[PDB]
Amino acid sequence: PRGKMSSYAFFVQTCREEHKKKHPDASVNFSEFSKKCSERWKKEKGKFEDMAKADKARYEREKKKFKDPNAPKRPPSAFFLFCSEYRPKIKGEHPGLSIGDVAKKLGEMWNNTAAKQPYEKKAAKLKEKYEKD
Amino acid sequence: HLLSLTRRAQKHRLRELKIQVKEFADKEEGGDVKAVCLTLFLLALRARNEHRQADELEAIMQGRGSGLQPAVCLAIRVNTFLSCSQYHKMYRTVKAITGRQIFQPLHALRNAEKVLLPGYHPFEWQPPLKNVSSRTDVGIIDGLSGLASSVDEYPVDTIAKRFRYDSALVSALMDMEEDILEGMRSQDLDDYLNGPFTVVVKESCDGMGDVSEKHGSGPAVPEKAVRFSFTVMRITIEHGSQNVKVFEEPKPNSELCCKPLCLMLADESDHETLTAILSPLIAEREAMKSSELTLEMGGIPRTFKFIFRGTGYD
Amino acid sequence: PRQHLLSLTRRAQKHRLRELKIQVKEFADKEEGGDVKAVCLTLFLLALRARNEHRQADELEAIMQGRGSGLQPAVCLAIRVNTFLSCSQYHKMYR
Amino acid sequence: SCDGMGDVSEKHGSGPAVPEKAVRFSFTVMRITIEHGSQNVKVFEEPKPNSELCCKPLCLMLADESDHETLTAILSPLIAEREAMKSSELTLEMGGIPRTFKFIFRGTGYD
DNA sequence: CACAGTGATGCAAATCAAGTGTGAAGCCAGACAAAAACCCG
DNA sequence: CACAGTGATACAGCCCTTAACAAAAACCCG
Ligand SMILES: [Ca+2]
Ligand SMILES: [Ca+2]
Repeated sequence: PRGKMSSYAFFVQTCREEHKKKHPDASVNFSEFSKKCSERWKKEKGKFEDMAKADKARYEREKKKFKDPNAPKRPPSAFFLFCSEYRPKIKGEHPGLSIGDVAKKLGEMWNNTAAKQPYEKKAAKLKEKYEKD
Repeated sequence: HLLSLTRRAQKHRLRELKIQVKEFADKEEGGDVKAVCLTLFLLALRARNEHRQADELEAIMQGRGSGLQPAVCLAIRVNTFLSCSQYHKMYRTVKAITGRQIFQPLHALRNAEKVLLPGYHPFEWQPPLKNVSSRTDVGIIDGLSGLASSVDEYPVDTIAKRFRYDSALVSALMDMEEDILEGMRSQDLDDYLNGPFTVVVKESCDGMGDVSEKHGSGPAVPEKAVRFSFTVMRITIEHGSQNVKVFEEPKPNSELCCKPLCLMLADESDHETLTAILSPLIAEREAMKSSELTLEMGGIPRTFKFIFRGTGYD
Repeated sequence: PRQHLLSLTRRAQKHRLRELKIQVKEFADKEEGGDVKAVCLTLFLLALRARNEHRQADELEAIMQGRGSGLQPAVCLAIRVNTFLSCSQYHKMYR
Repeated sequence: SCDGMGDVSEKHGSGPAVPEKAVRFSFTVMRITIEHGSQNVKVFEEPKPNSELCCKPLCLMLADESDHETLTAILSPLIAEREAMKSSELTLEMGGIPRTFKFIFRGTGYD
């Protein structure tokens, strides 16, 4: 789902192929090419306008939220501390684990370890400081 | 007509002016195009006397949270005579149209109400109240006070609701913390003082009439209604050998300072039910008329003594 | 000594940008009809989208079109009527 | 529709002696119908016919519902207008296009 | 088959985080078309 | 000297414009 070219476009494309084949290592500047087609369009266009138009019928066949308030928001949870403390472990042990699969792994790890005090009591103290501040 | 087309064309139209503004910004501020354009548009709005839109723009350039805390929403909902249904209607309308929450939902207000209502602040009487529980979390105690409603017992045909007298006094005193603090600060008194404050309260009781009875199931209640309220009048402190009037109600006859205490549905001339309902209140009153209250507001435990007066009786 | 543009007051900023003001107004009422505010917010939206801040541009379009963070008088009138508000109570609420 | 309202207290101050009653008068649209092709079809019918949100008030006065003289003296202009409008057509602009209207009056909200 | 509310009480649905690295829709240098609505021809 | 409302009207108050002057708060240099 995107756009298409035109008659004028599929001769600039041939010029693009030309100046990309004359030196396929310096396709960095556009100003030179901007002053290149000025002479190429000042003959040898019908055979290209044909393939340009050939894409005419072809191409025709294809929330408001908050705005940075103050930040007494969402104190971290026990599972959040577990993640923040054990994701880099598996990351350095296995870098290929995107946090979708890595988070599934960390979760099934948390879903096997029995419940506590370093997580839940700390989260409760954080929530207590949260309600006050 | 400009300001109505799409892009890549209005640019092509204003390209000259845009490059001129760019040159001017490079010459003046080196390329601070955003700030200079913002200032130019603000002054352009101010020229046509459109202060509202300009203020909204300069406020949103910060991008800030213009949300009301639930206390303000509760104050608006109470002091403007709004039912919960109409408030919810207004709430959903504003949220759906403005795409944000200027107001708070109902549950937030409900949760905030539990602070102003009695039975939320701790307190204790240094002389224990005779025949009065020391628990300090009771809310709306039933008015019948556990009256026997059996078929053999004297019949009961009235309903009533009310608070605990001492809890009501504690809540009323905690409601006027800022006023007492400002009175002490204005009368050349240190705020951390905890002298034996003296409080005078005016009581009142009247019997209403023509209150329509409702349908449904329950006891056959009469139509005459009776209420009973009080009002904190004046407070003094014993500083040295004087009595400084730290606070006095400026409108002692306004409905905005007559706090309720008890409601019932009975005749005023019905001497049996009237006494059967008002006995616990008089009991608590006579009990606390020989004690002193202490509580900590502003981080300092204070001392209170009550001198009641009953005058609002026809 | 120069400090910063927005650090000045309103009159001082006007004194400092009077030249650009005259230039923009004349080059806008020569050919673009004469609606100064139109060209102003158009150029501002363009310079803001140069920093691809779609959010800020959308918020400004909502403000200048009346559809967010501010009610048109008909909507608040409907709120004041259909909720049985009085004229003094709505005033207190609006005050 | 029309009805008399009792128990409407009188205020102090200046003015004529106002009786302690009240009489209202209102109307309500029911169904709009266009003649398309060879038959008729409705366009907008009232979903809630007895709702208060569609009872448009027209006339208001403080008089007895049995004071026949005053009642007729107040309601005769409205009846004259109704009789004059029962044989006319209205031209009205809706969305920038003139429209044609003709009415059929029916009074049923009378006890 | 009057009806627009009255409250609390309860349950169901959105969210929301804090972690995280990749993917994606504008924006730019000119600039000759690609139509397209005007003049009247 | 009950007292909080209650909707419309008038007027003060507080923003806006142009136009040259005129005073106020600072840094190079002597
Ligand atoms: Ca009475
Ligand atoms: Ca009647």
